[PDB]
Amino acid sequence: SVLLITELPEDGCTEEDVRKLFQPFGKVNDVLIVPYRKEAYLEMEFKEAITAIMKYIETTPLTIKGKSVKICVP
Repeated sequence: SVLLITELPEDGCTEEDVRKLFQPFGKVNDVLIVPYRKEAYLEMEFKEAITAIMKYIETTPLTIKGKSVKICVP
């Protein structure tokens, strides 16, 4: 349901940023951003987009502003 991405760009993280990157995978409702730790929390609508994100990362890392970020599960 909920994903965590860490190691965000030191300058260039918005709630809209994270949405744009992950929208092609599913319906994103709530996105929560805390810049103090350079991380954010996306709340995915269905559990199937989660397996879709994860199976994609085993070959190509997701990149925002050119920096690849690290995705973490509960």
